[PDB]
Amino acid sequence: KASKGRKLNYSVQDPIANYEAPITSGYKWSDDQIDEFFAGLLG
Amino acid sequence: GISRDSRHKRSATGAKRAQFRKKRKFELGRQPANTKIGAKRIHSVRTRGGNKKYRALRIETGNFSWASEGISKKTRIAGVVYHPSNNELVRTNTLTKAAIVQIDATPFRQWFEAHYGQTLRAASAKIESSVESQFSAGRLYACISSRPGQSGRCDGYILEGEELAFYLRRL
Amino acid sequence: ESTEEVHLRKMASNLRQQGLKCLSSVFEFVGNTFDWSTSMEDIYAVVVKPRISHFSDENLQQPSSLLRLFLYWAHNPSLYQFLYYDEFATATALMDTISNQHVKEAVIGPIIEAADSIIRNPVNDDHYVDLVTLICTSCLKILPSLYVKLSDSNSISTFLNLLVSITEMGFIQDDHVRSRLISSLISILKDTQKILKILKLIVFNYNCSWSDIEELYTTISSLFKTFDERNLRVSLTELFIELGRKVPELESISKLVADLNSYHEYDFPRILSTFKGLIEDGYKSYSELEWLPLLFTFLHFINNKEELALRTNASHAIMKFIDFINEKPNLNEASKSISMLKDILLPNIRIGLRDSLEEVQSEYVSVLSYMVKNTKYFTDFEDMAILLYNGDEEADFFTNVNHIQLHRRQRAIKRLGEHAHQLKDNSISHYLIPMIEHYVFSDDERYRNIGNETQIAIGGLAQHMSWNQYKALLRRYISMLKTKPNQMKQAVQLIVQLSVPLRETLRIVRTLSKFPSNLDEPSNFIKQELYPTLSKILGTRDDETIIERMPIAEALVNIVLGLTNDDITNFLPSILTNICQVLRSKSEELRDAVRVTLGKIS
Amino acid sequence: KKHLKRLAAPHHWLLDKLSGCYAPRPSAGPHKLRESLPLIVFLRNRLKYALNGREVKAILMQRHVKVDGKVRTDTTYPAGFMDVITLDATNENFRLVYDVKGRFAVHRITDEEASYKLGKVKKVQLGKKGVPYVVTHDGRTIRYPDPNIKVNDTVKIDLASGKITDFIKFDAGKLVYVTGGRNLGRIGTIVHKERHDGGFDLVHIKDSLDNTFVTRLNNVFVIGEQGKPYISLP
Amino acid sequence: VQSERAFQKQPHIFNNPKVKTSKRTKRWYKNAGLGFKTPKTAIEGSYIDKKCPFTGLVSIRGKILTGTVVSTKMHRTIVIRRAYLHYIPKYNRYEKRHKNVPVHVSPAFRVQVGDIVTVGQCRPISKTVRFNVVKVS
RNA sequence: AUACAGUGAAACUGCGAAGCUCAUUAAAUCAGUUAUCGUUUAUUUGAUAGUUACAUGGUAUAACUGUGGUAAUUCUAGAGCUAAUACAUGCAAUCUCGACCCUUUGGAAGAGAUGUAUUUAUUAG
RNA sequence: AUGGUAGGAUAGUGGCCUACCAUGGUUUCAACGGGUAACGGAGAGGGAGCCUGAGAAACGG
Repeated sequence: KASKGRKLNYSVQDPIANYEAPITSGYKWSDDQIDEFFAGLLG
Repeated sequence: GISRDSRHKRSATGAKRAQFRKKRKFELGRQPANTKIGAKRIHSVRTRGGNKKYRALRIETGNFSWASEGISKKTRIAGVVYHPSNNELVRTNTLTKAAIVQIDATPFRQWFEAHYGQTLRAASAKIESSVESQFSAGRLYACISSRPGQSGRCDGYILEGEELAFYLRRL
Repeated sequence: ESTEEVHLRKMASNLRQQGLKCLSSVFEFVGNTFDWSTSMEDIYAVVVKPRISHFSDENLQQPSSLLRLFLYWAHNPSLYQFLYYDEFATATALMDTISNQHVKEAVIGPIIEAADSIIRNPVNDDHYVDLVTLICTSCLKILPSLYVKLSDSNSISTFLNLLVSITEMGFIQDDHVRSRLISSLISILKDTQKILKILKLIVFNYNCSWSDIEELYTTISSLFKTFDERNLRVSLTELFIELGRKVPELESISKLVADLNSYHEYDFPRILSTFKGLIEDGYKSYSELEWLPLLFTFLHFINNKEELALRTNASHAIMKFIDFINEKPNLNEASKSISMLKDILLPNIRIGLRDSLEEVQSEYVSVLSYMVKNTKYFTDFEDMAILLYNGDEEADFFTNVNHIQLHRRQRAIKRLGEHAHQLKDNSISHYLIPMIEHYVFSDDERYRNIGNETQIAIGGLAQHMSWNQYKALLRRYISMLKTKPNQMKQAVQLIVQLSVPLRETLRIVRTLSKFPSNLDEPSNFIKQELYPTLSKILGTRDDETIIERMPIAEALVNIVLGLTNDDITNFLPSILTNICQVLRSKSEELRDAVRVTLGKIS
Repeated sequence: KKHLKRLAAPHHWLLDKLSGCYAPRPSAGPHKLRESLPLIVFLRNRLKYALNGREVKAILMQRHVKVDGKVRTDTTYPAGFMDVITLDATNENFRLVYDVKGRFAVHRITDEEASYKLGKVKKVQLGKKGVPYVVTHDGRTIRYPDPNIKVNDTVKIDLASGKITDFIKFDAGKLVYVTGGRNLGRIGTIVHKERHDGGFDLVHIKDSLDNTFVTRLNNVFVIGEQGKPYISLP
Repeated sequence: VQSERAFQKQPHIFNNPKVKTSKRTKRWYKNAGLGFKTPKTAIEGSYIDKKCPFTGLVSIRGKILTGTVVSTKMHRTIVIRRAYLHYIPKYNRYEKRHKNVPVHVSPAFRVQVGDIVTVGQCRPISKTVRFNVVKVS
């Protein structure tokens, strides 16, 4: 089952580490605004 | 990138074998030709020697054989219904040998009328009930026996008898 | 066109060939759907009419497009007007193809089916009645010749289909038609139910004189023993019942034969009563022609194994015929009875002696015993009577060989082997060896002591035996070595037992009956058949049966020495080295087998 | 590879090991490299007619040499077993037969003997259009063979027409030439064929001196009946 | 027989539904030679096995070996063990060794753990299987 | 040589282009031997294809002529030629069964039959 | 990783790879791992990729 990758493996993979860096700016709308709008998502 | 060497694999006793040498082209392997329904597209690929292979990337036509009455007609392929190996090919309607497909019953229908003079002498005109139902529906089940990815052809034969019943239960 | 325009003539021939196919092809496909009434005359006048005159000679080999057109016209009632045109020229043309000497089977089959279809397809017009009469008369006159030409079983069947169609249609009403249909039928004899049904209709409806049906009666009498399935028998008995009705002489016999063969199960009280009837002077009354179906039935009952009363009575029923031969005042009328004894009973006795079943064999062994004991007019079994010593018991060998006590069987077979020299060669090969050889291959524990002495007895018997039969006896056993794995040991020992009688034949000539004067001819037979075949079997590498093939080497050292001294030097080295090649084998037990065999050889 | 050292050259050619750096490689042709004698070796080192490769080229270019009745101009043509070499200028005809030691011997033959050769039937099978044919040890494809001809039989081929004149079945008592192994070049009569299916079939052969030896079937070549060879032996 | 997603059938062997001459489906079989009797269960069996020496597209050629069955747990193949006495010249003495060979077994043969099987070499069937069972005892 | 015909630059076709320096690896290198009924194979060699034509087109250009750009290359654009084993196109026969058994090798009415390559199906083997 | 079924690709066999299924395979008769007078296999500035041809993943492009 683990063989051939049929099972997800949660170990580190070195080549993919630090391929990209997160953007610290984040979403344009503030976190509280996003939380509010999801709570009302689709009524 | 695709290679056919057995060196990369693990041993029978099981030592993780080390790379002897760089990949050679005389164990070369090529990508899967995911044949699919539609306007014919075939590519010519140069193989070892002067031999040539045809890569049916797209095909909507095939020469399918009615083995019982011993004919073979060229018919449109409707789509893939069942493939024993993997269902994703059925979902993607990938065309490969042993794939169960739906084919044109019109030429077979006309041929039957011509040769037996009966809609669909009488004893010969009699055939299996399930295939009669398939013609009445207008869609015929068939199994591909040719390899579109090597010869560039999607030939096949009409399912009948035990094979037809088995695939019907599988469907 | 003149012969000069060769190219133009060739293309015209192609157009005629292609078009004539075109007429047949279109007319096969849409023959029934389209109405041709307007074009009946135009098609007939321009196509068929120019070619009717010669049509016989062209279409002899294989079916043609024009011929295929006529056949469909014959098949389909609506299209008979083609046949009606011009005094039935096309129908006459079809008959002319049949009448031709060089007509081949491929064209007969389609015609004869077409003629049958017309007979079966009545049509309400005057032309049809004339048509069927012409077809029937031409067909019936020539049927026996066509059958001989036929080479396909289906082609036989379609013929017989037409014959039954004739009976149902009622052309057999006429005497001449009846005679011709009989002449065709006896050719078929000279599927089966259809014959019997055809015979039943022609025979039941009409009286026949005894001379006409005597030959039919004898063959159909023989069909009793050949036939085994119940449907075959009941139909066969029904014919004999009717064979009785027409001719008062046979009414008694057919009445007997019917009560001999009763069905599904046989009526045991009645058949036994019939057996009491024949034994108590009824056998005296029966005439020579009466015996036949009684005999053929008797040979069937004795062949039976399930019911004890039937085979016992049947065996004694055969014994009544032997008494009937004795009752005959002299040899002349006895000879006519003896001829049947030689033709019918003796072949079926001999195969009966080779029958596997013991209870079945014992009846035949009883049958032969009575013949040897009573030999007033049948003298072929005189040699056996010498073995019998006037039929004295414990001396006859007939009671001992099938005795309940096995030691009595074994003591008797040695005595027979000792006295083989007095016995005549043909009897030794045809009757005696068949009765004893089954002991050799018997599998039971109880019969092995009998089997070993039987091998000695057969060896002595083969010593006093004919060259031609003795050859066939050898060749059969060599075939058994290859064909039968379980009987190899029994075969090889018996072959060694048959080597020695050939041996004691060959030293004094440099004994066997009718031995050839010249030693070269027997010598060659050994050089190309016996020595090679036995040697290659000996040299085969199958360690499972290596022990079983060792006595072959004894047979090899046998067959060589009486061959010429030059031949001796040729073959012993190959034989004896093979003995050595098994001697070198590591197995101690096998090596001991080589040592003793090499000793006996020595 | 494409170059051959003299030290690596086949032993049976008889070639001296110190003559030069390199030896002739037989070209592609009827016979295998290890079982062929190139015409350069045959003509220069056995016949001594030529003194180096250049006179060999001149001779072959004069078309004075015929192999199996046809002119050869290739210096390294692979002549082999049962090959007929004709030199019309010298009126000489040779057949290549191994000696007892296992080397080609330059055996002179008469014109009639040169007219025919013998080929062991390697294969019997029908080609296209249902035409039977036989493939011999020298690669000759001969169509319409006699039905009785089977594998391991020997066919007498007429060089002029390339047709089978006669044939010999493979059977005990037949006269046989050894074409491989330690017994190479020996002649003897068959005694027995030891059949190992799925393996190498072995044949026992007895010489005129009654000595017996065993050899694989692939090294067997029927050449005639005992005491009646179809060829003049060396 | 039909325990797989695909339909199992002998390639190029046809049973005509219309003709229906015989109830039994037409079965193709061959004798492997080498004096190995083709078993009757293979002749009248209903299994489909592409690697069977009598009904599959595999030919027995080359070495013929014998061994003792050691494992029969996997599908249509087994593991056999062959032992021998190897010679050591320095001590001039023999030592026992063994080797395990995986061999294909057709369903026409019933093999347990401990019996003796004679096997025939054939083309590469799998990563490790080069042989095929041809006689059981 | 009144189509050219010897030799022949250039160009288009055809064939062939398949020593050094670093690392190191225990029967996984290598050597012997088996099988390919599980495969490809230039070339050599033996066989092997009866299914407008007194010879078609540029659907064509190189070399070549000539006009130019660029510091500039095995860098180059425009215009005008002309060919093939380069590129495309393409064309009144034979063999059987053989009545008549006419003549008795023989002619012969009539019936017929007749590429290869790929893929699938089917039959014989 | 051991094997079966089916598929993809090769010049073709084959887990070589892919979809499902069984938990298998070697080993104290030495698997696996370590050392070595095991000179007693790799690349053409460095990795990735493509093209020709019968034969090269080409000391070519």
